[PDB]
Amino acid sequence: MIYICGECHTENEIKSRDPIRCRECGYRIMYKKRTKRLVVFDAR
Amino acid sequence: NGLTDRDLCELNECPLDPGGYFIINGSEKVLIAQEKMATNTVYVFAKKD
Amino acid sequence: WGDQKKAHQARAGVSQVLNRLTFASTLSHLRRLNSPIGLAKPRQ
Amino acid sequence: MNAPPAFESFLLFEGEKKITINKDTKVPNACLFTINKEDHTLGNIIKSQLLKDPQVLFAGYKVPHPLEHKIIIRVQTTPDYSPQEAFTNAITDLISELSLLEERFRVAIKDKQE
Amino acid sequence: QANQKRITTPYMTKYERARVLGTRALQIAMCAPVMVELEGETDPLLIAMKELKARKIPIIIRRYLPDGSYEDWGVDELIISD
Amino acid sequence: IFPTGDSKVVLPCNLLRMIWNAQKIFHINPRLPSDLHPIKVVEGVKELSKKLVIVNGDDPLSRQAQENATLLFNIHLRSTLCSRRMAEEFRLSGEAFDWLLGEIESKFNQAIAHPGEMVGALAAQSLGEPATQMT
Amino acid sequence: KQRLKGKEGRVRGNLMGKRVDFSARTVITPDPNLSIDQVGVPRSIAANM
Amino acid sequence: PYANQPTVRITELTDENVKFIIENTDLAVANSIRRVFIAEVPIIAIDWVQIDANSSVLHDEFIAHRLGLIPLTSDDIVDKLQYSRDCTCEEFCPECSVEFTLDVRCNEDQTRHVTSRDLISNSPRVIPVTSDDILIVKLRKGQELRLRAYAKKGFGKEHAKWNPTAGVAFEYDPDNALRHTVYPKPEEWPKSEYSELDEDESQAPYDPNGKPERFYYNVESCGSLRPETIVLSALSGLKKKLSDLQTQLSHEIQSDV
Amino acid sequence: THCEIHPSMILGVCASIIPFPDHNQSPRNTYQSAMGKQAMGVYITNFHVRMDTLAHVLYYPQKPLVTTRSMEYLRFRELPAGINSIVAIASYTGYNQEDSVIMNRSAVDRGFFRSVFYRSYKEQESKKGFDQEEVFEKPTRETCQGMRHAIYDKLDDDGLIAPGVRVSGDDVIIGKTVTLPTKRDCSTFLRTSETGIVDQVMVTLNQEGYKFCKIRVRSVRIPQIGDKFASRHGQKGTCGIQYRQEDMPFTCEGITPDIIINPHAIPSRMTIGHLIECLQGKVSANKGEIGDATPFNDAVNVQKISNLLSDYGYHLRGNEVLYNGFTGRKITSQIFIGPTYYQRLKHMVDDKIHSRARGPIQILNRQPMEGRSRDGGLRFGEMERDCQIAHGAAQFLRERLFEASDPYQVHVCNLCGIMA
Amino acid sequence: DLHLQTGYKVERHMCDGDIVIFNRQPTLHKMSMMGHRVRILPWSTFRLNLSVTTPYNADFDGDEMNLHLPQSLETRAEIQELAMVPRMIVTPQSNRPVMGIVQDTLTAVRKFTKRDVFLERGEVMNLLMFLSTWDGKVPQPAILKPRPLWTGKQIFSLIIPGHINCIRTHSTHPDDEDSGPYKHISPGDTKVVVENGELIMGILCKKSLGTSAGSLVHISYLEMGHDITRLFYSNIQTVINNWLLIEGHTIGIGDSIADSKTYQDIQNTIKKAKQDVIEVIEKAHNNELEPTPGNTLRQTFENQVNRILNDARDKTGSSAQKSLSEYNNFKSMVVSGAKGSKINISQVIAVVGQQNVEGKRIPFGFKHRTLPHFIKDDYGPESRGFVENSYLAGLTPTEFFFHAMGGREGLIDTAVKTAETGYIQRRLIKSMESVMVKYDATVRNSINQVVQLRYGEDGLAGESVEFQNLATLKPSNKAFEKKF
Amino acid sequence: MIIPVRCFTCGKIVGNKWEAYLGLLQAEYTEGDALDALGLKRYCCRRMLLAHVDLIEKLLNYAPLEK
RNA sequence: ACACCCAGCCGCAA
Ligand SMILES: [Mg+2]
Ligand SMILES: [Zn+2]
Ligand SMILES: [Zn+2]
Ligand SMILES: [Zn+2]
Ligand SMILES: [Zn+2]
Repeated sequence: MIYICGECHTENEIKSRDPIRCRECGYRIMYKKRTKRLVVFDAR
Repeated sequence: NGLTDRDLCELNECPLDPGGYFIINGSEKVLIAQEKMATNTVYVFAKKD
Repeated sequence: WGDQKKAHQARAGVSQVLNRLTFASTLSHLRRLNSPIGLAKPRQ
Repeated sequence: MNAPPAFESFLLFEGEKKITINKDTKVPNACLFTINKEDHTLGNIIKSQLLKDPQVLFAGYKVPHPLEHKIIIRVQTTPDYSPQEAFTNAITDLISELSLLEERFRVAIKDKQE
Repeated sequence: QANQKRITTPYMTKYERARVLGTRALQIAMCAPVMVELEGETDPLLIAMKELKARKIPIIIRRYLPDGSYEDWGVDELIISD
Repeated sequence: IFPTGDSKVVLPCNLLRMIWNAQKIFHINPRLPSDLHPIKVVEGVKELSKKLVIVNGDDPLSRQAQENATLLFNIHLRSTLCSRRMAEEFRLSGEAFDWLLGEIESKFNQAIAHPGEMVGALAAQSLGEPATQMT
Repeated sequence: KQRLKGKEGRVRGNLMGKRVDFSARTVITPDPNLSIDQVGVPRSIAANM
Repeated sequence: PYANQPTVRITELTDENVKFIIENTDLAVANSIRRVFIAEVPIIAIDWVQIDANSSVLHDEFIAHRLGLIPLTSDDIVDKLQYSRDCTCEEFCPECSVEFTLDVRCNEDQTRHVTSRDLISNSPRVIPVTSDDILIVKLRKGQELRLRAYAKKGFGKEHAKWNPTAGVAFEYDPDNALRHTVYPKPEEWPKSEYSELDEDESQAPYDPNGKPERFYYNVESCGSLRPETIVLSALSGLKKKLSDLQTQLSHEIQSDV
Repeated sequence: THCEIHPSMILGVCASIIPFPDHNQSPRNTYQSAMGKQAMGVYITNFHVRMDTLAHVLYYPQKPLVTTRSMEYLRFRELPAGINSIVAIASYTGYNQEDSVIMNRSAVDRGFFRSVFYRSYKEQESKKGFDQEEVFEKPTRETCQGMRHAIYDKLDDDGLIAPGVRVSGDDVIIGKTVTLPTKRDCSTFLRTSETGIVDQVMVTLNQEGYKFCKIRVRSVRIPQIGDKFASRHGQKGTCGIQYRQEDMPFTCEGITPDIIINPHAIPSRMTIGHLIECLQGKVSANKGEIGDATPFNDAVNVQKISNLLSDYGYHLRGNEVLYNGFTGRKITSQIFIGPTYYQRLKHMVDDKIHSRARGPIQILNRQPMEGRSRDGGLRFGEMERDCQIAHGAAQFLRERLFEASDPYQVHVCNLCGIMA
Repeated sequence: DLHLQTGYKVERHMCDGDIVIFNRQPTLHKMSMMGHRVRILPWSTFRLNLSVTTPYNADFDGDEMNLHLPQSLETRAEIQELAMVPRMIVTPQSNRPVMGIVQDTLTAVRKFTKRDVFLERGEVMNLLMFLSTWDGKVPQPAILKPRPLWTGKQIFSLIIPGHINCIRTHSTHPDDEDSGPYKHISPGDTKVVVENGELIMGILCKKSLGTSAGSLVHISYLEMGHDITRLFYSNIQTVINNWLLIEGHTIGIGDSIADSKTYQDIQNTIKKAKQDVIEVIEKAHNNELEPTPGNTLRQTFENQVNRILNDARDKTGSSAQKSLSEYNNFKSMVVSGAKGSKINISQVIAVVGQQNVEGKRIPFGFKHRTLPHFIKDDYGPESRGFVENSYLAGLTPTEFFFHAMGGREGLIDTAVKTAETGYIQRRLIKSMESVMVKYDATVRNSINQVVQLRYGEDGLAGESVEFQNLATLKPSNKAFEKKF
Repeated sequence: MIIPVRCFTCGKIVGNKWEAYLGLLQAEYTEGDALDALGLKRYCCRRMLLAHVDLIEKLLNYAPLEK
């Protein structure tokens, strides 16, 4: 459930239902990492 | 205003964007010029009917 | 365009959503006029 | 959404045959071959080879529809020469032609290579 | 009315053609008797066409004149347009 | 009835094409003489005109209405089927004439108005169609 | 009265001409290999309908 | 009644283009030969790409497509490797495919170019054409790209990436002799490369008894297959198609009888 | 008293990119000027950072061979909106008859006009009640009133679909459930016929301070045979059929056309500038510079272009001998070949397609609903019932306007006519 | 629960061969909804035959139509027997076949019917393969020795069904041929004659296979039936397309360039016209232009200027047409009648012609001048809208702007006039919704008000009526007596 | 965005000539001479190289959202 | 066993 923030790019572990930030930059924009689950991509 | 190409790219804003639009609730709104009869100019017209 | 309660007399059509299909579309939308007309003379 | 699978253009799923024979009733001594999952690459060859046979009257082919991968070939012979045997003879002559062409191409490449 | 005085076009037209063909096809599609021998046909429409050509429709057409009086016509006296 | 010499007029059956079809269906040779008694043509066309009915009836009023309705087709038919014209231009045979009469009867009966046609809607839509091309 | 009025209304917008099931719409492109009566229909509309 | 006697002559055999002349042959045979050159010549190419992690500016489909179009040298094992569909193999085994791994990470200010050289194969026979190099994607510092890809065996009908030739040129009757094409102003048209007319003459005289023959080919490879084994593979494929038709037609006619 | 800066400057933004607008007929200049808004491409450089509804982007844009001087000042070169493609204006099998197009399946397979379709969805934590508060969470099969047969396991514990996972039509992407006045699944679903892949997922605080998420779903769109295409001269067309490389014709040098428009498109709607563009593109590609095609230029006309082309070894009017793809026989005529600029349009058949079969039903009229997004039906308008009246198909009209739409039974008294 | 007993109803998917109905808004006339048989093709787009492109006022560029599926045996039956397009080839609006050969087929029909065309044996086999009604017997070739050559007219004769008898004149029929000798030889190969269902002479074009009264398709429908006409249309389209694969059609710059002598003559004509209008405006300035009776001085001056300019453009167009080459595709496309017109050829080659707004020339928007670039108070051709140059030659900025004004007028009137015509046709159809023919063959209103005693004063429907000549009204008394 | 791998029309390898094309352009050579030196005789490949504009340089200016 | 309330405004396709 690791989230990646706007600019300073720390995979902060939240998993706590709190206001979403990071302790490094504090920017209130968050992204989530690409799923570890694989997926095929046809080259057609 | 005044930012060069490098800062605009670093700021995640397109250098090529002409701008010229507002941002309300995240939807880029642009005002459109509206025509109206020129003010303070005596005209003459001939209504047919 | 006008007060909220007076929408009847408020001219509409102002502040359209910016078109972003193409750069040409964006420039054309930025540089645009409009007449207040709802006969062929005004539209020639 | 409806784009057919690319492999469908030449593969035969279970439920159809490569060849089906239909005896045309309009004119005697005629057949209607229905080669399946092929295209002009074979139809043109077959038409050209059949037309060279002195003792065959009619020979031609058509694709009923470019999207559907099917071809129909019609052959009409004289009343002493079955169309199926004409088809087989044309194919055998074709195989001999292509084998000879491959052999002579091999010879040409070997000669060119010093 | 009686057999005599029967005045109306004796040409069974395209509209009643469509209606009769459709209704007879529906009837056969509901397991109704067939009027003519059939040789390996299953589509109700085609057998309806063939039995109409045989001129054995078991339906009488009732025709409404503008005044109000009806006028009944059996199919077999009517001659097909085709 | 027709001033201005407007000889172009719309009629059900194309008589000239029908005669031509008869000619080239029975292989009639225009050079050789034909076997077609002119009176045969006369009572043939008369009987045909009797068997073409738009106003079905026998009372004088209905008969007059039928005559008025079928006048233009009957007059064109008599003009095209004239004795001299058949003798010289067309040169048909007896079986050719019988087939021509039968085919004319069948075609006219086919061309008669079918009851139930929504004439009003058809007319409105047909006359409204060119309005989009009047620009 | 405005409910029962002309275009976008009861009588003309819901009774004389009404929305109906068992219908489809898509673009049209040429195909000279079908007879006049025939017409191509793709598998999606054929399956759904 | 019987087949004609084709003859072939080769005029140029460079490393990537071949010109040959085929004489005494029907037009249909030559046309089908070019169609088989560009449609039904087997080749190894990437078709199954799994993107482990892609931080590049380009998206996953873009990279997969670009990798698909990359040629792979398959001069030898096009015959050995069987089609994945035909292989009793479940999914993929080395006997019916070639596995590719790509792992590149940019950790410097200078832009890193993810060239085709970065692709790593398992079988040394199958590699991209590098023995310049094809570019795939450019990466900024901190943009990783990790993916695995499998290569199947296919031909041009399925997808253009299995098309071996760069572009096939097929010209017959250079100086128009059979009037198969009518020039309204013949003097205006440039003379073909294989022409045999003088400067004054515009076209050859009419030949009512003529027939198309002496076809000119300019098959040019994309670097994957050599431009001469490509023709042999094409002819072999056409022969195998006709033999399959033989077997099927024999089965059908025997069943009918 | 004054002198014009340059006569071509009268043209507008979207009309400036038209090459040789003077040679075209003005109505088609107008139509193209309308399309240039819809000509897709790299609309803005920072598109991947942005995310908004109905955003497209093209794979391989190219600055046109036949450029205009003003275009360099509109910054069209930086952000093109099309591809230069070899074109053959000739009749063929017939799949380009009327205003249609035949394209190259092989070239399409190589990335020709292949494009992305970015679509962005948003959901909000708008707490209305005091206990009726929605929350982002994975719904359970029994705990939510709203229970569909849709695939739910794809979601993470937060209730937001992870990026980079393929999602089919009618799938859950954002698991949000509203507590009852135990819970109710007021979750949004991916609409019909996209089969895309979610790429980027965002979570933020809205203006009023509740949690706020946006996700973006992309899907490559290989051109099927329904897609609208048009040149820079008002050349409306759709892909009638895609032919592989071995089915379309081919020059003696091996060039094969990418697109084959019909000659019928030229004469009735006079667009001779299209042919001028084709010729100029051919000579420019052969020579090595980008062809100057400013509107009003006495220096450049057809004759000098023809002379240059003749010097470079082609028919001086741009024609070329093409061989039939199927037969291999030479085509009797001589086709007009050369490159030119084409634009993919926003209109895609996969979006315009639609079908209906007793789907959802309007609350008020008890009739089929509006729009394909809502799975609604089609209108049988007043002019349609008039057409069917003209036909005379009574019971077809009956079922169309009564039985197929909204059959309903009522009980009415006989003495009075009031509903009972 | 899947066991099926008699009386159940199963909702199968749309199998091939089913019947549907299409619709294109605006649904202007009853042709816009016909019945079709369904065929299942790949991809995601409807696909209908080209000749239907005319009935639905449609063009295959982003247009989209509806598809209604009947849901009952009665409905399917009536749609098959009434609205199936084979049975409704000919419309009663103007008793002419709205169906028509169009686009590549029609032009390819023209180029395939010429005398010069010939076919080798294999080509003839290939063409015959694409037919459907072919009896299977290859006809005797028109040429035996030295080698077998078939003529395109012979293949077309195979296409014609039954035994049709038709006679029509090609578009480029010289009027002198009928009076002079060679009346039935037609050295230009005009005067199409079809005898016993075999094509005998003449090239076909819009006037023979197109949407015209007495056309070949019209006679085919009236004589053989309706199914045979459907086979006729399909056969023509398929075989002509597959021959066009061999022949091929194109269009290019070479079709727009004319001879240098033609350019010199055109420039001379334009110069003479400009000099003449300079002369007449000089006369008007010096006050010697006598006013036309019933007209104002300005009105007659404008009329004379328009007359001079129209004479100039007509002469230029004629000169361009005379110099236009036989192989030029523009001429083939126009004379065939597929699309375009000789006026378009004149505009492309010679002179765009006068551009006018609301009938008059370009109005004086500024102070008595059309644009700042022209001197005040000028009525010359260049300064009022006339476009001396051609599209191929390129337009100068002022004439480009005037042409833009003309095109804007075209757009504006074509776009505003739909609201009026939509209202007129809705009012007409609403008024006439109920009028119909009862079984007394009396046209009556909704409440039984006799509107006409018989439909059309004769009781004849409009689908089976043809144009004919009385051949008795015109001849004089002497000729009448001689001939009857 | 980036030079396509294969020419759309024919299919000759093109992705490996962009860098060489820029290098030749930098060495005072005109476009025609550079394209001739790169061996792109057919004009479809010539316009494939010539008409292409590489946005990827403008795209790399944006920092990645990962590290 | 499906889930999305409606009015207005605007752009756009034939
Ligand atoms: Mg249209
Ligand atoms: Zn941070
Ligand atoms: Zn395996
Ligand atoms: Zn009551
Ligand atoms: Zn190329």
